[PDB]
Amino acid sequence: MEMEKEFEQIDKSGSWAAIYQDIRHEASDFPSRVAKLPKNKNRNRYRDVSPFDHSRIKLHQEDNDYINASLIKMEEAQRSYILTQGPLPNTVGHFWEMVWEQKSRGVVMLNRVMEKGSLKCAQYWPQKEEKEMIFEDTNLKLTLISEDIKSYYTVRQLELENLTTQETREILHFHYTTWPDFGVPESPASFLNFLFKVRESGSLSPEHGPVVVHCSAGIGRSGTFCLADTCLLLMDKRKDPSSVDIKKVLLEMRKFRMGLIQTADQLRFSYLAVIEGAKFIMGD
Ligand SMILES: CO[C@H]1CN(S(C)(=O)=O)[C@@H]2CC[C@@H](OC)[C@H]1C2
Repeated sequence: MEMEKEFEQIDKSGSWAAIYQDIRHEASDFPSRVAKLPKNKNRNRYRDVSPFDHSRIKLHQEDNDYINASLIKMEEAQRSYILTQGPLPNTVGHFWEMVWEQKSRGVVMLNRVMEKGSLKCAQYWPQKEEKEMIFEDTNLKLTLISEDIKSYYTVRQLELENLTTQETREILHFHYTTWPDFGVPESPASFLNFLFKVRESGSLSPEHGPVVVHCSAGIGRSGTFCLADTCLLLMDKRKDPSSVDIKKVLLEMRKFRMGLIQTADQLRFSYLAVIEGAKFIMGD
């Protein structure tokens, strides 16, 4: 079926939970043996969220190459994304090592450091220009260059230096700051505006390594971001945009990381975002 009318048909019939459970039943199951090794317990935020072995990002290190991060490679859309958990106190150096080694331009953050009164990720970037951060375990230096605070999101320019080679690179930090502590946003308008700002920066384009996207577990809000982006790109590429099947795209993405889209409300919100976004692209 088309999307917008399949949407109204699920709303009127109140069957979002059944649609979402079907997706959960059909989703791929691949091994994640490296994630479960005892030496990696303090590298995982949640015991039930792990990268598959076949798609995990490897650190360029001979001691321990493990990080909780997955490469989502979308062949028809010609887009790739790295989805990862919010960094832990003992993985902030690994996080920036990955950004460096994978040649990423941008980092997309969809959570606040504290939500619901608890810590959801480490404070892994510097908050003042004159107070830079040094990660001694991976030999990297990180400096805040500029910060632009807007009503729904903040964009930061960062300098990452490989202290071993003295090479430097500019990284863009795109921080969506207004996702509610409970539920999903009422309108997708600010989320779509944010997606378009990431696109306009070059951070999603083939001349760079894959964008790094995270929330707390790296599957819920993060899944919503890449699902909406890929679906909109396919609608632009194809002769028949109504042939884009958001459930089929989501199942394709779940071949590369488990659990993407965590609730039926997140699934409904993803439909809403793609529907509204397809009107703004055109032609109007
Ligand atoms: C768990 O409640 C869900 C179920 N569905 S439903 C009745 O299947 O349409 C709706 C989708 C949005 C969601 O909000 C959480 C609610 C309402």
